[PDB]
Amino acid sequence: GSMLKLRQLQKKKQKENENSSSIQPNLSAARIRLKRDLDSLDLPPTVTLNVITSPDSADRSQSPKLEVIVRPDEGYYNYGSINFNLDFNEVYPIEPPKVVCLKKIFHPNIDLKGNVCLNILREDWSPALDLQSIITGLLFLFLEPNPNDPLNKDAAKLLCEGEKEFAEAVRLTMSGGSIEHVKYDNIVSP
Repeated sequence: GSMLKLRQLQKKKQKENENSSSIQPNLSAARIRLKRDLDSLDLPPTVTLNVITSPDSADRSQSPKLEVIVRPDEGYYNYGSINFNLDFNEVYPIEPPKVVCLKKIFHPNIDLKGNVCLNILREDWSPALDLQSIITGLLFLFLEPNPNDPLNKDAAKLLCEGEKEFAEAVRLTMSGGSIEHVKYDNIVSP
């Protein structure tokens, strides 16, 4: 670094503290942009969203966090409920939120750790994309699963092995059943 940058950072922190003590603190660029994305949402009935931690806080340390619940009404995963946490850092929209799947599910593009392989989250991310895009992308994973980004090799294999086969494996796992020796969550309630 440089002594100047040092001094500049320290003045900035001072300003940040001042701002957090005002009534009605100014929100960071990242939080203002997330509010705008949230205010502009146009969700289909198959997707519901819960604000867990709001971009409305002035608390730098409390990252905004959303829960997104996908309940497809068609396709292999019809009527299953798959929820995701979306965690935003102060660098949105330059970086997209971190997305974590909160259920063990049998899907080629999601691993057992909750990692989700969705192109717009990395190689195809642009700051001109928005929360609506991410959410639509998560939905589309269940409407058109792709065996070509195989985080879960068993699911990727079965999808290639035909539709009746994959359909029944998905129905079993969504009801809490096991494939090979891994147990999946029951996500079919109601």
